[PDB]
Amino acid sequence: GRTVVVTTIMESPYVMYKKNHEMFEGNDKYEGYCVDLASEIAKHIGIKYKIAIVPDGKYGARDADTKIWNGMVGELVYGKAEIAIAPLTITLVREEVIDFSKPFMSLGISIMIKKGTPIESAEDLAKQTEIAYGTLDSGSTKEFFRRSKIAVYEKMWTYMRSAEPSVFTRTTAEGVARVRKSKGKFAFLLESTMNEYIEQRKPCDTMKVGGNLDSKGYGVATPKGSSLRTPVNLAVLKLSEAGVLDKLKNKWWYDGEC
Amino acid sequence: GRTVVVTTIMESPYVMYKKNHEMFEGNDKYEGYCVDLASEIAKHIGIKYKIAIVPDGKYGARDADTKIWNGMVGELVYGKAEIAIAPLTITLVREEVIDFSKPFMSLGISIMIKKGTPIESAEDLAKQTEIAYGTLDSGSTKEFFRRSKIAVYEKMWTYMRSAEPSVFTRTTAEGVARVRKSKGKFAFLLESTMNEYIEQRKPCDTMKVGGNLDSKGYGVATPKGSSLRTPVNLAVLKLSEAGVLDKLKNKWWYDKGEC
Ligand SMILES: Cc1onc(O)c1C[C@H](N)C(=O)O
Ligand SMILES: Cc1onc(O)c1C[C@H](N)C(=O)O
Repeated sequence: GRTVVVTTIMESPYVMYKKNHEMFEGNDKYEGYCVDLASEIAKHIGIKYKIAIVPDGKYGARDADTKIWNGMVGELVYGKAEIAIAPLTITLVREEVIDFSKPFMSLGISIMIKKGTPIESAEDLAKQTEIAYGTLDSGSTKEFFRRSKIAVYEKMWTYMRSAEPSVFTRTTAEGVARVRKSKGKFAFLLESTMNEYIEQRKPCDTMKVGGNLDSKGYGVATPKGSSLRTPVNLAVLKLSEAGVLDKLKNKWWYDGEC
Repeated sequence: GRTVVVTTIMESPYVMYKKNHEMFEGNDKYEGYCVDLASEIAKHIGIKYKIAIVPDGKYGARDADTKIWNGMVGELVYGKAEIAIAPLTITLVREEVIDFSKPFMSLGISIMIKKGTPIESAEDLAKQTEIAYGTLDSGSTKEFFRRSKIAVYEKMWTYMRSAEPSVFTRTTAEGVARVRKSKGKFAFLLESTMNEYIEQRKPCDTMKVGGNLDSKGYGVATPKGSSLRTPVNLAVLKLSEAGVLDKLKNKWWYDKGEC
């Protein structure tokens, strides 16, 4: 049939450029967990597809002033893509406007610090003001803190909401770079999958501290009314039960540069 | 509105009889994680309901001979209930015949042994014949071994399917009893949630060994075409993000240090 448009995002090790990607066309320019997942799903449900990187580089939330959805979620809602295959977190606010498959990977919000930083936990962050901390803007992590009725997270939100200059970044890379270049005066709140990948690679100057703040999952997303909803959901469960999801995780998170 | 029939199963600490249960009527006879979850869901989607314990006491599988679904799955498929709220595992074969909400709890298949048993892993079980081992009948754990293409689990399946006496069990309670009564000559394959709960309570003679064999979840189930599907799904995610599922898990699994 038609070539299905798959929206995704540049985020290591989910979607990355190959070395010498310039020598490849279309999908063959990319590699990573979600590139592999797309291939596996497409094989199961029998579709041709084209990876399209989300133009605004965002995951998906409502613009504060217009309320229009941005990022990958927006691409699905407004007709520009037919499937999102990415580290896109399954949340209520998103499930109300798009459909998610059952989860293909588990994660939680976690704390990234530069090695040496005097911080062991969220409580440690919330106590003080010397070390600044923040999250991605326009995503599930920022929403977690704004929503929370837990004392420590409420305190963290009240700080982050009003901090100057902004503690919110547009990409995870931006947050991680800030951690590395701030000499221990910045901690970044990001999902455990990313945190753990990054701490096992050069320059080996960051680490995850404490446990995860919550527990949830990533899912493959389709626009409401899509004929791909059920096929995609069953495909994810098939891959789960055949051990393929586990195999791909071990492949892309394999450790020992550090 | 109507009183919705909720199918569930007696399984501690998801669904248990209250002390002096004969002194209570209807829903008030029960307590547990899934009883609380049922109340929270009904409240968020605005329904009245009646808890009805699954008559055959099974989770649910498609009978090989008759091709008829049993357990809670069957109750939904054949119109005997409208929602299943229980530690029912989300699987491909079940998803083909009923709908599941996003997961409310994570788990994996695990190994239960009697303390002292010389077993530390699935591989240990497989390369050995002295100690027997099996699973529940009529659920996801048995199907896992039946379907596995992994060497170690295939070997385990070939043994179990022909073992004598039969190693398959009716309820987790009976599996746990067989582990306790077999003085170390039986190991029981059950999900981590049950394994961990049982390990921390008297008589404190069992334990989980090794990591989980897989990673999956439980979901709330509804029959295909149900008008309750979406409200149920949104309620589970709302409860999750509100910290309520966390609160319930820590309440019902709280370790009072009996061991
Ligand atoms: C990936 C990642 O890592 N940390 C985050 O906040 C994210 C984005 C998050 N998964 C979202 O869907 O908004
Ligand atoms: C609960 C439980 O604990 N171990 C098991 O195998 C089960 C049953 C399993 N959750 C099912 O849905 O079949």
